[PDB]
Amino acid sequence: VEPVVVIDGKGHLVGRLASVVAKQLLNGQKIVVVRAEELNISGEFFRNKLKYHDFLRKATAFNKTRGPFHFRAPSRIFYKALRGMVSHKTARGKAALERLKVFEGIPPPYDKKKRVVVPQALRVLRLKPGRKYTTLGKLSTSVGWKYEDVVAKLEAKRKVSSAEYYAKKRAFTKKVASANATAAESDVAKQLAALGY
Amino acid sequence: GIREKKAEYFAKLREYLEEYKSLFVVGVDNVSSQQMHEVRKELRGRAVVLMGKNTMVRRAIRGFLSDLPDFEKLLPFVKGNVGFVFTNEPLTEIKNVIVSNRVAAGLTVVQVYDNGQVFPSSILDITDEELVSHFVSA
Amino acid sequence: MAHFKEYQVIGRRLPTESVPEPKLFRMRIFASNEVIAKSRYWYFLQKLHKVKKASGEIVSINQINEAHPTKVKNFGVWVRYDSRSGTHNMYKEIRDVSRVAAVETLYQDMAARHRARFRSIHILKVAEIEKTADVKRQYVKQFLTKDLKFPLPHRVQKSTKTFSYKRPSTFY
Amino acid sequence: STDSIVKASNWRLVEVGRVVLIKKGQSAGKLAAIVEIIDQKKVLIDGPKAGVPRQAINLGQVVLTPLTFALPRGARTATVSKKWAAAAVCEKWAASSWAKKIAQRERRAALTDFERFQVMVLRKQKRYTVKKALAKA
Amino acid sequence: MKYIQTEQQIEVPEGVTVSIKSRIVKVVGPRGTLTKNLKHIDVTFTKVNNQLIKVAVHNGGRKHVAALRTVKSLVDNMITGVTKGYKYKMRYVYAHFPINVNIVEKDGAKFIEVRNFLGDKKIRNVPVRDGVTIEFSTNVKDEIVLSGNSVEDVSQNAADLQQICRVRNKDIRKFLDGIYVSHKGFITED
Amino acid sequence: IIEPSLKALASKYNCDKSVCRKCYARLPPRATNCRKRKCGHTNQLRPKKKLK
RNA sequence: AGAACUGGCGAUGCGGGAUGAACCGAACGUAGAGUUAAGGUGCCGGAAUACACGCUCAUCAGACACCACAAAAGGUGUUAGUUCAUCUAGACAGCCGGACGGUGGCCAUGGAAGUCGGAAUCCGCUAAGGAGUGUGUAACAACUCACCGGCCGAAUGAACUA
RNA sequence: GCAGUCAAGCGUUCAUAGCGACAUUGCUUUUUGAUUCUUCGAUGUCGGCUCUUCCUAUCAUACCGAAGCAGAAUUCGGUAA
Repeated sequence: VEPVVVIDGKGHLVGRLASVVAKQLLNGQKIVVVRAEELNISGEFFRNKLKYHDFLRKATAFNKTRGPFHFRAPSRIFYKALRGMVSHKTARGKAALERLKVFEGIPPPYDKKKRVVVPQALRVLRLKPGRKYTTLGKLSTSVGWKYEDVVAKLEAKRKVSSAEYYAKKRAFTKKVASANATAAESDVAKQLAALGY
Repeated sequence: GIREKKAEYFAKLREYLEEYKSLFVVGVDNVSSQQMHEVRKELRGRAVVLMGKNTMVRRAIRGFLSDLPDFEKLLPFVKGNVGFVFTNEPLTEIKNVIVSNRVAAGLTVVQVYDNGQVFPSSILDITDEELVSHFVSA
Repeated sequence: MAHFKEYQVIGRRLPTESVPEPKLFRMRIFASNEVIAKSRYWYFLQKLHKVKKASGEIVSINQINEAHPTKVKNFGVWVRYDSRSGTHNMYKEIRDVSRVAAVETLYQDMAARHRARFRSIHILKVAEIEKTADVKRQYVKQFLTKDLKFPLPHRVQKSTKTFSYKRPSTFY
Repeated sequence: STDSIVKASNWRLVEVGRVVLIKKGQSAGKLAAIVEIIDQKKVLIDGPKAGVPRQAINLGQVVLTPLTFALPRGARTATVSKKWAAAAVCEKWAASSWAKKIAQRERRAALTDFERFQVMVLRKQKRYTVKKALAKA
Repeated sequence: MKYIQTEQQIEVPEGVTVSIKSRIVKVVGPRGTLTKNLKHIDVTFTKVNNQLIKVAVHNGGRKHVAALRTVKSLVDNMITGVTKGYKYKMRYVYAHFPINVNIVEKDGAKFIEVRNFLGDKKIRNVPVRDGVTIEFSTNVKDEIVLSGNSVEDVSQNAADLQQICRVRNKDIRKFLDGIYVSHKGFITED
Repeated sequence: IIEPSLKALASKYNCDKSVCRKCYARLPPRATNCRKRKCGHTNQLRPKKKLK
């Protein structure tokens, strides 16, 4: 229904997301993701950490460099969690991934554009109150990542550039809600009410 | 046994509800053991006081509806640390020795019950000047 | 193991010249179909008397409608059943509207709290009570209070589509 | 100030006399009202003025309303429509914005192309007012 | 059995205020203020009046229930803190080596200091947090006291001082040296 | 030199305790189960040996 | 390793069990269409992030037969149940009122009035009382229990099981 | 080979600090066997030397708990390769 879909991971889960992401990419629906650093995962920080550690050691015994690349950036966590939900040695699986890009936060050419949410994959709906979850940015840096401060820094920048835009827009609509109601009570409008408008 | 002991209490209750034509429901709140005991020796003349569980009291008085039907109105006054001073002497005498003498204020008289009649204890202390205004003005 | 029905089932040992007019036996049985209600009849009649499927006959097989299927009712259930290590009995209660769903709820409970299946479980007795305060559990008494109220928070909007355009709410 | 402060999420409660809204089944979009409560999620409702039968259901397909009226418990269906229209609750529900959108999207469905191209050009003849309106101001 | 509803009641005394929004508690009184976070519980409050508050949970488990009782204590603690203050008394001990104790500032850091614990060379350092105040005793011997409104920081900084003066490589049953809590009370009610 | 009051004050923190036969933790003297998982919140406990 | 009945592999593909000679299903000319099996429906992957009742949080979760493993004995982790007991004649638990007199019961002494310690366990009014379960003074004064009674009003423990 | 359970009993008094009879449940494949499925038109069938890695049922080092631990010395145990 759209050419491109920007998706915020904030409040999301990695598993439930990438599934509904994967089957969209193989159908051509171009995706792109933001605020990957702020994903959530069930279980406490410790289990979601150790499970990385058990994977962290798993390595080609005789030459570590051709073994499992253990990326730590939350981007390439969600990526891997996506790739593993794909037959990714075929070309179908490859073009599926040029259809996708994942970022931390929200770079310029995507920040002034809408981004969305996936109700199937929400902590706040899918996951019960009273269970421990785990942010990813706490973890990626706990296993090699660096730039948690940078994103929190570069993020707070735009959010100021955002709030400008919002309240600049907010009053601009209350302007509309005024100059429209003078026409709301018009015979033109009374017809539209007769037709569902 | 234990319930028979609750029953042992009920006996003296009914014993004095009937053995005495009157009973002064007196407030045993704040009455010390030396104060309740000194209530006896002065009451050893006529009155006998009987203490227990108010729940046992009402549950005792709740069982005397076949005969002694007028005892139904003792239950609303079985409240707080209050108890009956079963007695047969005139009103002002036991009323004064209960409330005035050997009082640490301290027990008052919650209610004076006799022959299905209820008194607020206020006019009971009327010594004089009440009948003169009624007999003269009438 | 379905949406159940309560059947009344009557059978007797097969008559002969020896005993015309045998002694019928009624049972209030729970299942999906009248077929099974004949089966478990013989399953129990065995245990109680010297008979079988073959020396016996059904005299009648009827479904029971519920007498008052909107009257919410506190149902008390004596029960027997079996475990991995032996046989057990119970008395357990539900507040619900029919004897039927009161059991359709039961087997699911038993199949999660003690891991029993229809084959292991026997039902013994099912009773409405005339007066409150005859109850013995608490999660039932939780609902018998005057002027009772309570909320249902964390309303969730199971979406039709996949995507959205709003971090939703749950105020309800 | 000396007065303490608490904000409490005003939630829709469950109770007798609570009106509901059914979402699935033969009663999609209909209204009903509880007579009794069973468990955390099961109930005894009725929709006589609407024609929904006294029954039971989960609270899953049912969404609660901001509306409510006074009602004795367990009161059979005759009492319901009585206490119901005694309060005139559909109209309250009708005056609600909630109901008004349902009737909107429905009319949007039942439309016809000539009505759509009627709508379309109408908005424009409307909308031209708004510009020369919403430029001076 | 999934308790449908359980509640606990809190009292707020006079001259006191309390302000809740998004389960972010503030608590203000004569000592000053107290602020708190409790987003890690999914529970409800209610102001029935400026003099009493209810906390309750609707249709919750058992481990979601106990958290109703504890939250009663915290605001009961914070209330009592900013009103009565909190006060935690210690007592040095030594059978041979007299402990030295001081308070020192590195850029106002207000570090507690310790020396001669069993005559050791090592100097120890415990910081003094905010909201806590210190007083050595004079009417009585070696009864340093800490006090404040935040029982958390206090009993923490207390126990921070207890575990730091712990024995190594010995039988503590004999070597009872250290810095132990004796009594803990308020600033008010004597 | 060192007095029983401070001693008993020390006993509450250093001796008046209890221990598990397995989890070997220094536990409250009134406790009934161990506060450790690896042993399994067991109930085999003892009092710490009062010195001499 | 060796026997019995029957069925299969060898001699036989096919769908599934990821893989797998014997398991489940089913046996086959070449094609098309329809329905089903056994198995399954988050993605890999075709199919319901379908509905519904419940249990589970694991600092080492578990996740379907043949099958690629686990036991003893334990757990105030959690749920359900059983058996026994206290309590509306008012219990528990929490709070509250007396904690009296013969009476500071007898020895121990600078002083020990129910509480360092040695020896008796009795009596009155009693709803009740231990000749006291315990705090504090140099010793009184000044309290909480035993026991009993005013408060809400009905829950609470013990051993068991799965 | 290795680790558990129970507790008669030692451990001056005490079953369990350390010990642990009478029994009992199990693990590992570094012992030896058992069987012979591969391989007899083919696996170069002891040991040492050099060299890397891996496990833990840890011998030392780091942090800790308990003791029939006064200190020193030791013993039991825990995390940990």
